[PDB]
Amino acid sequence: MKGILGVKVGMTRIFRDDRAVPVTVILAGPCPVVQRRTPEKDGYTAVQLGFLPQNPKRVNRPLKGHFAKAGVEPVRILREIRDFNPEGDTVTVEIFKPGERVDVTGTSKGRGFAGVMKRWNFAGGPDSHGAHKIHRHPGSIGNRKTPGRVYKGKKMAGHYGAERVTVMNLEVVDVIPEENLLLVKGAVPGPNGGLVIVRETKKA
Amino acid sequence: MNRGALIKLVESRYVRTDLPEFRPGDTVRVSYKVKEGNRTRIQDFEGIVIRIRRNGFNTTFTVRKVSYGVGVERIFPLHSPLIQKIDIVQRGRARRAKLYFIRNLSDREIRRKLRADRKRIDQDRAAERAA
Amino acid sequence: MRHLKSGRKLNRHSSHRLALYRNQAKSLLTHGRITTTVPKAKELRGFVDHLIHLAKRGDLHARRLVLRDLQDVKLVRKLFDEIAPRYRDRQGGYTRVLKLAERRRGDGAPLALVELVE
Amino acid sequence: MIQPQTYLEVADNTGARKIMCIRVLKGSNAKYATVGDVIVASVKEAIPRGAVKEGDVVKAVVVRTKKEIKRPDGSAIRFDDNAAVIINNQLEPRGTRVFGPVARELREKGFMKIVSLAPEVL
Amino acid sequence: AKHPVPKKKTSKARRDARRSHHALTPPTLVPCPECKAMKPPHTVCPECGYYAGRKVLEV
RNA sequence: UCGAUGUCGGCUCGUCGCAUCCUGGGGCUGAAGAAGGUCCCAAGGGUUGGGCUGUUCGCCCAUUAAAGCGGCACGCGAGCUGGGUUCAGAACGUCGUGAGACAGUUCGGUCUCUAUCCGCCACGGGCGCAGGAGGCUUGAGGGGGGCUCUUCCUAGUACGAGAGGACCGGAAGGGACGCACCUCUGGUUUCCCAGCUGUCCCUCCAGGGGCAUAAGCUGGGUAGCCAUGUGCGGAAGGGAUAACCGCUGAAAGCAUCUAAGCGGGAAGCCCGCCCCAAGAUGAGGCCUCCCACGGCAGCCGGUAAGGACCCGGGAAGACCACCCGGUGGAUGGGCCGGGGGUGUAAGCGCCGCGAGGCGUUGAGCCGACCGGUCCCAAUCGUCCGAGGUCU
RNA sequence: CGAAUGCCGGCAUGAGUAACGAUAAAGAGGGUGAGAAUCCCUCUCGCCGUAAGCCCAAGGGUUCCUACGCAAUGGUCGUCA
RNA sequence: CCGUGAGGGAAAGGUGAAAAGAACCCCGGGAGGGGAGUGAAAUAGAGCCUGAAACCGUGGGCUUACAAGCAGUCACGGCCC
Ligand SMILES: [Mg+2]
Ligand SMILES: [Mg+2]
Ligand SMILES: [Mg+2]
Ligand SMILES: [Mg+2]
Ligand SMILES: [Mg+2]
Ligand SMILES: [Mg+2]
Ligand SMILES: [Mg+2]
Ligand SMILES: [Mg+2]
Ligand SMILES: [Mg+2]
Ligand SMILES: [Mg+2]
Ligand SMILES: [Mg+2]
Ligand SMILES: [Mg+2]
Ligand SMILES: [Mg+2]
Ligand SMILES: [Mg+2]
Ligand SMILES: [Mg+2]
Ligand SMILES: [Mg+2]
Ligand SMILES: [Mg+2]
Ligand SMILES: [Mg+2]
Ligand SMILES: [Mg+2]
Ligand SMILES: [Mg+2]
Ligand SMILES: [Mg+2]
Ligand SMILES: [Mg+2]
Ligand SMILES: [Mg+2]
Ligand SMILES: [Mg+2]
Ligand SMILES: [Mg+2]
Ligand SMILES: [Mg+2]
Ligand SMILES: [Mg+2]
Ligand SMILES: [Mg+2]
Ligand SMILES: [Mg+2]
Ligand SMILES: [Mg+2]
Ligand SMILES: [Mg+2]
Ligand SMILES: [Mg+2]
Ligand SMILES: [Mg+2]
Ligand SMILES: [Mg+2]
Ligand SMILES: [Mg+2]
Ligand SMILES: [Mg+2]
Ligand SMILES: [Mg+2]
Ligand SMILES: [Mg+2]
Ligand SMILES: [Mg+2]
Ligand SMILES: [Mg+2]
Ligand SMILES: [Mg+2]
Ligand SMILES: [Mg+2]
Ligand SMILES: [Mg+2]
Ligand SMILES: [Mg+2]
Ligand SMILES: [Mg+2]
Ligand SMILES: [Mg+2]
Ligand SMILES: [Mg+2]
Ligand SMILES: [Mg+2]
Ligand SMILES: [Mg+2]
Ligand SMILES: [Mg+2]
Ligand SMILES: [Mg+2]
Ligand SMILES: [Mg+2]
Ligand SMILES: [Mg+2]
Ligand SMILES: [Mg+2]
Ligand SMILES: [Mg+2]
Ligand SMILES: [Mg+2]
Ligand SMILES: [Mg+2]
Ligand SMILES: [Mg+2]
Ligand SMILES: [Mg+2]
Ligand SMILES: [Mg+2]
Ligand SMILES: [Mg+2]
Ligand SMILES: [Mg+2]
Ligand SMILES: [Mg+2]
Ligand SMILES: [Mg+2]
Ligand SMILES: [Mg+2]
Ligand SMILES: [Mg+2]
Ligand SMILES: [Mg+2]
Ligand SMILES: [Mg+2]
Ligand SMILES: [Mg+2]
Ligand SMILES: [Mg+2]
Ligand SMILES: [Mg+2]
Ligand SMILES: [Mg+2]
Ligand SMILES: [Mg+2]
Ligand SMILES: [Mg+2]
Ligand SMILES: [Mg+2]
Ligand SMILES: [Mg+2]
Ligand SMILES: [Mg+2]
Ligand SMILES: [Mg+2]
Ligand SMILES: [Mg+2]
Ligand SMILES: [Mg+2]
Ligand SMILES: [Mg+2]
Ligand SMILES: [Mg+2]
Ligand SMILES: [Mg+2]
Ligand SMILES: [Mg+2]
Ligand SMILES: [Mg+2]
Ligand SMILES: [Mg+2]
Ligand SMILES: [Mg+2]
Ligand SMILES: [Mg+2]
Ligand SMILES: [Mg+2]
Ligand SMILES: [Mg+2]
Ligand SMILES: [Mg+2]
Ligand SMILES: [Mg+2]
Ligand SMILES: [Mg+2]
Ligand SMILES: [Mg+2]
Ligand SMILES: [Mg+2]
Ligand SMILES: [Mg+2]
Ligand SMILES: [Mg+2]
Ligand SMILES: [Mg+2]
Ligand SMILES: [Mg+2]
Ligand SMILES: [Mg+2]
Ligand SMILES: [Mg+2]
Ligand SMILES: [Mg+2]
Ligand SMILES: [Mg+2]
Ligand SMILES: [Mg+2]
Ligand SMILES: [Mg+2]
Ligand SMILES: [Mg+2]
Ligand SMILES: [Mg+2]
Ligand SMILES: [Mg+2]
Ligand SMILES: [Mg+2]
Ligand SMILES: [Mg+2]
Ligand SMILES: [Mg+2]
Ligand SMILES: [Mg+2]
Ligand SMILES: [Mg+2]
Ligand SMILES: [Mg+2]
Ligand SMILES: [Mg+2]
Ligand SMILES: [Mg+2]
Ligand SMILES: [Mg+2]
Ligand SMILES: [Mg+2]
Ligand SMILES: [Mg+2]
Ligand SMILES: [Mg+2]
Ligand SMILES: [Mg+2]
Ligand SMILES: [Mg+2]
Ligand SMILES: [Mg+2]
Ligand SMILES: [Mg+2]
Ligand SMILES: [Mg+2]
Ligand SMILES: [Mg+2]
Ligand SMILES: [Mg+2]
Ligand SMILES: [Mg+2]
Ligand SMILES: [Mg+2]
Ligand SMILES: [Mg+2]
Ligand SMILES: [Mg+2]
Ligand SMILES: [Mg+2]
Ligand SMILES: [Mg+2]
Ligand SMILES: [Mg+2]
Ligand SMILES: [Mg+2]
Ligand SMILES: [Mg+2]
Ligand SMILES: [Mg+2]
Ligand SMILES: [Mg+2]
Ligand SMILES: [Mg+2]
Ligand SMILES: [Mg+2]
Ligand SMILES: [Mg+2]
Ligand SMILES: [Mg+2]
Ligand SMILES: [Mg+2]
Ligand SMILES: [Mg+2]
Ligand SMILES: [Mg+2]
Ligand SMILES: [Mg+2]
Ligand SMILES: [Mg+2]
Ligand SMILES: [Mg+2]
Ligand SMILES: [Mg+2]
Ligand SMILES: [Mg+2]
Ligand SMILES: [Mg+2]
Ligand SMILES: [Mg+2]
Ligand SMILES: [Mg+2]
Ligand SMILES: [Mg+2]
Ligand SMILES: [Mg+2]
Ligand SMILES: [Mg+2]
Ligand SMILES: [Mg+2]
Ligand SMILES: [Mg+2]
Ligand SMILES: [Mg+2]
Ligand SMILES: [Mg+2]
Ligand SMILES: [Mg+2]
Ligand SMILES: [Mg+2]
Ligand SMILES: [Mg+2]
Ligand SMILES: [Mg+2]
Ligand SMILES: [Mg+2]
Ligand SMILES: [Mg+2]
Ligand SMILES: [Mg+2]
Ligand SMILES: [Mg+2]
Ligand SMILES: [Mg+2]
Ligand SMILES: [Mg+2]
Ligand SMILES: [Mg+2]
Ligand SMILES: [Mg+2]
Ligand SMILES: [Mg+2]
Ligand SMILES: [Mg+2]
Ligand SMILES: [Mg+2]
Ligand SMILES: [Mg+2]
Ligand SMILES: [Mg+2]
Ligand SMILES: [Mg+2]
Ligand SMILES: [Mg+2]
Ligand SMILES: [Mg+2]
Ligand SMILES: [Mg+2]
Ligand SMILES: [Mg+2]
Ligand SMILES: [Mg+2]
Ligand SMILES: [Mg+2]
Ligand SMILES: [Zn+2]
Repeated sequence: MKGILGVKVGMTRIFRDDRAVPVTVILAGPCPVVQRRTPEKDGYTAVQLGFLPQNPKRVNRPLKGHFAKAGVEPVRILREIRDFNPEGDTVTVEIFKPGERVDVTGTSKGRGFAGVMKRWNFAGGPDSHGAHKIHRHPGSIGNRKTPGRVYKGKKMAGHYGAERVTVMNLEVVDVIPEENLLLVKGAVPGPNGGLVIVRETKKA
Repeated sequence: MNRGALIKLVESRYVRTDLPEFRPGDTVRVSYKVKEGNRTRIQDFEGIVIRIRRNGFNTTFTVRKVSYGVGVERIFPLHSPLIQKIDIVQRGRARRAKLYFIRNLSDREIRRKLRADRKRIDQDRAAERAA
Repeated sequence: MRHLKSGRKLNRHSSHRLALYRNQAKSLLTHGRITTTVPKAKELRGFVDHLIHLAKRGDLHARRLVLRDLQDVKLVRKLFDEIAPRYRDRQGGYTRVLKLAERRRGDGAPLALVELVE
Repeated sequence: MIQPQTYLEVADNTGARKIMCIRVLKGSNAKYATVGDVIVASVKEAIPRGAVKEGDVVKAVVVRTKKEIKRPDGSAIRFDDNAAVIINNQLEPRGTRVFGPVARELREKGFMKIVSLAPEVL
Repeated sequence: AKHPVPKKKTSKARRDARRSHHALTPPTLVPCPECKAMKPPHTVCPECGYYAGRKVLEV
């Protein structure tokens, strides 16, 4: 279940066989294994990867310490790749060949406290024929006296975006080892320069 | 890091430097590759470039022609591998970036608004005289 | 949703804000130091510094630009003659914004001062 | 992007001139019909003594939209008119000719003859 | 709208409880290195017009 | 319930029932095949757009896998509407000597900014999880999602006189819905550029500013936020089952799917997939860090590891919270190069009586986008914060 | 007296909540003063101009001027009225 | 004060025997208070006899952050007097 931590640079498109392929580029490598989870010691299999070197002045003792036991230089970010055990001390996009498939994770853009026509695609009310201050309102949230209550999981206006989103089965279009760049066809969540995980796909 | 460069680096392998320079108001002929049955032919298409949207690699220019009684516009990725070539055929002197108004003008009225661009013409003829 | 937008609104429409920055430029390029609000200042740095920096080029054209926002000529003449010169070797930053500890009584507005740089 | 109410110019020698789309024949609830797709529409303005006539309910494929249509090569295409060619339930054009260009997508989707009778394919 | 209005008076406890967040967080003060008079960080000392070690104001 | 429980239809938003309209799995069939009919299992998902009418309903047009019926005060007016109806006006038909009446028809007719409590959508503060901290995690348990059509191959084969035309298996392309993204297509883009009219002004010309909207009009318009645009998803697979189909098999020498026992078998139940989540007080686990401080399971005081306040800010955001940075520094603002937009500035010179045109010139101006540079400001600091109870 | 949507008065809740009366608009400097976004002066910006400017008449009745004041009225503040 | 008018129609008492009604000093612009002083008494200080209740606040003792409820009653237990 290979995977790699990385940041989102941006997305353009390229040409491949007289065809335009939208791509999003990711600065995946290079991630050093700073710890290996185990079933006996921790009770489960994974690999804690590091990504983005960090200025030691901003790194504190317990962190500095943990980076020691792994003989690992400091770093900015720490995420795990469950059920994954690389044979070596360092992970790189080389683990991905072109034409493969991956599931991508990113902290989606944040739309703030967004409305109901925006978070839940409602249709609100008409813009005429007598609409009285409801042009973007939801409607009715319940029945009457039975049940005489509102449902849980109900759809209402609220914070929307800036939440973890995992996109799946994307296409490895190309990998640029020279720079640790993974090209994946499709849309990847989150803003540019945001963090993303690139885990092997679970689809078939 | 720099996000721009990397992006520019991925594009760097698909950028063209053989296509000629041109402007809205110019008349252009774009030898374009086309697939059909079952081979591939090069279909020319000649019209006033009414719109060069720019973004380095993502620059795309809009060419407009009037084909048999119907007005057709079409979009071309300036760095597409389909374009065999591009021949200039006239330097029009549009006094504007986008020519959205010649969609409603007559073939005549369009001629008054885009009388030739003498300058970018001799300038052309200025070259072309290699050794 | 305000993703990647620079330049506040200061509760003022398209022009009252333009007149504000200007009317703060005039009243700054005149006295060296005024005492406004922390925000009004912050957004007045960039507006001015562009003005002076054109004063540094001093060419005919610039004067006519800067003079749109400032109108007054004597002031502008004070800009290209006196101020602008003491800034030629300086690369940007012609203004300094500092905040005052004591807070306005009427509305507790946070005070800060904007001054021309040495 | 053709939907009900959308008048369409006609590019053949049926006698009809303009038709109001009333249904896209492309699924249970498709929203719009584009180049190469088939629709059912009314005859809202034809010529005298022609094959069709103001009122008939007919089938016809859309050949030319005013909304550009994208392509796998990045390119696009947009015509100044929305046009269709009246056809029969076997996709054959009930006309003997066609007028103006047509979109190279039509061939893809089984309308060989029209593509042949069209003066310029794009 | 139909003029919403409370069905019951709010108990003392129920209001005084809702006010467990009305505590004023006292102002952040620090000493001025040249007059030692307390004042907020990041402001031009109102007691001696000093800031960044240099003079800036009359007081 | 008349010191008021507002009553039809629609819009919006759902959710449940299953006597199932569709998709799925079966038995019988006057089931050859394809396509139908009739009962049984199944409520996961779906169940279009229109014309008439206030209408529910019904009829009709075009479609479809199908265009299901019903409950939630004939769901839903402190959520909207207000066509019907059901105050006062007016009129028609009818009844009444009349005043007036009928619900029969007809045109018109005030629908009330502020949510205390439960409830719901999101977000914090406090505390607690026996030492105190900084990070990374298990996932009990919840939520989300679950749809379907078409065409080619099998094959014009099995079947059938013929028209028509399969099961099983294998590919390809769509529709509606959903999550996210902004390369392309397409919108906005409040002062990024330019053009233009009338008026007042600076400075007479020239060049400019104000106002004409809360941009004066117009033509263009980066970033950002967007969809019509783009990528992706429904699954595969494993397990247990429903209606049905059996293996072996007594009772009951035959027979029987069951009484002992073992199989096959649904879009449905369980897991798998996406998201949340240890307040999971059953408060879990792992890595690193700190320590065994003074005075008298408690108190007071000073530190450690750490954090908080303060500040510069951010596609994070109502405040708060979260994320980055604070001179050991590229966080914001300015300056510089690039991108980008507008599309050839002012000034001078030449042609023209003149409005103008030409060259200097893709020139000048120039917000947000990708980077560099300590010029400007995040100066200087303060306050909390362990001594780890008992068997 | 414990109730009459009772009568007079006092004090609570909703609550530090809506709102603070036209979206024509504000910015800096100097002075004053115990105290200033709110008063005076100065410059810049905006706003009415068949008026939001100038007269007369009804009506109001000392609100006009000046000096000294800010508890109360001013929907904030007030050294202003 | 309400109403054009006939007409309607309030609320509002108390220091002390005697002002002997708080000079003077102190913080403050003032209001207000802190000592001094008067008085038998000053939470009789003029916003004054007595000063209840709602209502508001400060300090203290017990108690509360896995609980559920007409809030109370019975039993027990822990802490405080
Ligand atoms: Mg990237
Ligand atoms: Mg992440
Ligand atoms: Mg946001
Ligand atoms: Mg959404
Ligand atoms: Mg929407
Ligand atoms: Mg709608
Ligand atoms: Mg409507
Ligand atoms: Mg709408
Ligand atoms: Mg209304
Ligand atoms: Mg409205
Ligand atoms: Mg609603
Ligand atoms: Mg209701
Ligand atoms: Mg109930
Ligand atoms: Mg959030
Ligand atoms: Mg490639
Ligand atoms: Mg980029
Ligand atoms: Mg590089
Ligand atoms: Mg032409
Ligand atoms: Mg080629
Ligand atoms: Mg907005
Ligand atoms: Mg920014
Ligand atoms: Mg901003
Ligand atoms: Mg601005
Ligand atoms: Mg701001
Ligand atoms: Mg304005
Ligand atoms: Mg304006
Ligand atoms: Mg700038
Ligand atoms: Mg402050
Ligand atoms: Mg035609
Ligand atoms: Mg007819
Ligand atoms: Mg051809
Ligand atoms: Mg209402
Ligand atoms: Mg209303
Ligand atoms: Mg109530
Ligand atoms: Mg109480
Ligand atoms: Mg209390
Ligand atoms: Mg409360
Ligand atoms: Mg002093
Ligand atoms: Mg009742
Ligand atoms: Mg009743
Ligand atoms: Mg009621
Ligand atoms: Mg009642
Ligand atoms: Mg049944
Ligand atoms: Mg079925
Ligand atoms: Mg079936
Ligand atoms: Mg039969
Ligand atoms: Mg048969
Ligand atoms: Mg059959
Ligand atoms: Mg059957
Ligand atoms: Mg169902
Ligand atoms: Mg259903
Ligand atoms: Mg219908
Ligand atoms: Mg209609
Ligand atoms: Mg009916
Ligand atoms: Mg009938
Ligand atoms: Mg059919
Ligand atoms: Mg069927
Ligand atoms: Mg009923
Ligand atoms: Mg009924
Ligand atoms: Mg009802
Ligand atoms: Mg209702
Ligand atoms: Mg209503
Ligand atoms: Mg209703
Ligand atoms: Mg009505
Ligand atoms: Mg009616
Ligand atoms: Mg009726
Ligand atoms: Mg009625
Ligand atoms: Mg009547
Ligand atoms: Mg009559
Ligand atoms: Mg009659
Ligand atoms: Mg009658
Ligand atoms: Mg009678
Ligand atoms: Mg009668
Ligand atoms: Mg009657
Ligand atoms: Mg009647
Ligand atoms: Mg009317
Ligand atoms: Mg009526
Ligand atoms: Mg209304
Ligand atoms: Mg009311
Ligand atoms: Mg509430
Ligand atoms: Mg309740
Ligand atoms: Mg919490
Ligand atoms: Mg907390
Ligand atoms: Mg952290
Ligand atoms: Mg565990
Ligand atoms: Mg639970
Ligand atoms: Mg679970
Ligand atoms: Mg065959
Ligand atoms: Mg045979
Ligand atoms: Mg199949
Ligand atoms: Mg599909
Ligand atoms: Mg972009
Ligand atoms: Mg775009
Ligand atoms: Mg675009
Ligand atoms: Mg400007
Ligand atoms: Mg003058
Ligand atoms: Mg003049
Ligand atoms: Mg002029
Ligand atoms: Mg003016
Ligand atoms: Mg004006
Ligand atoms: Mg307005
Ligand atoms: Mg303007
Ligand atoms: Mg446009
Ligand atoms: Mg843009
Ligand atoms: Mg769409
Ligand atoms: Mg799909
Ligand atoms: Mg048998
Ligand atoms: Mg047997
Ligand atoms: Mg058995
Ligand atoms: Mg089995
Ligand atoms: Mg079994
Ligand atoms: Mg079997
Ligand atoms: Mg099984
Ligand atoms: Mg399926
Ligand atoms: Mg998580
Ligand atoms: Mg925990
Ligand atoms: Mg439990
Ligand atoms: Mg723990
Ligand atoms: Mg902020
Ligand atoms: Mg920090
Ligand atoms: Mg520091
Ligand atoms: Mg920086
Ligand atoms: Mg910078
Ligand atoms: Mg720049
Ligand atoms: Mg550039
Ligand atoms: Mg450019
Ligand atoms: Mg020129
Ligand atoms: Mg020039
Ligand atoms: Mg001359
Ligand atoms: Mg010439
Ligand atoms: Mg530039
Ligand atoms: Mg450096
Ligand atoms: Mg520095
Ligand atoms: Mg100790
Ligand atoms: Mg009684
Ligand atoms: Mg009442
Ligand atoms: Mg009452
Ligand atoms: Mg009541
Ligand atoms: Mg009373
Ligand atoms: Mg508040
Ligand atoms: Mg509230
Ligand atoms: Mg509120
Ligand atoms: Mg408010
Ligand atoms: Mg205006
Ligand atoms: Mg304002
Ligand atoms: Mg001032
Ligand atoms: Mg002053
Ligand atoms: Mg003031
Ligand atoms: Mg004051
Ligand atoms: Mg004001
Ligand atoms: Mg006039
Ligand atoms: Mg008089
Ligand atoms: Mg009066
Ligand atoms: Mg007077
Ligand atoms: Mg006063
Ligand atoms: Mg006062
Ligand atoms: Mg006052
Ligand atoms: Mg007052
Ligand atoms: Mg006042
Ligand atoms: Mg008032
Ligand atoms: Mg005074
Ligand atoms: Mg005075
Ligand atoms: Mg009266
Ligand atoms: Mg009177
Ligand atoms: Mg009376
Ligand atoms: Mg009296
Ligand atoms: Mg007495
Ligand atoms: Mg005194
Ligand atoms: Mg004093
Ligand atoms: Mg004093
Ligand atoms: Mg006194
Ligand atoms: Mg006293
Ligand atoms: Mg005494
Ligand atoms: Mg005695
Ligand atoms: Mg006594
Ligand atoms: Mg007493
Ligand atoms: Mg007493
Ligand atoms: Mg007495
Ligand atoms: Mg008393
Ligand atoms: Mg008292
Ligand atoms: Mg207490
Ligand atoms: Mg429990
Ligand atoms: Mg407890
Ligand atoms: Mg007991
Ligand atoms: Zn100081």
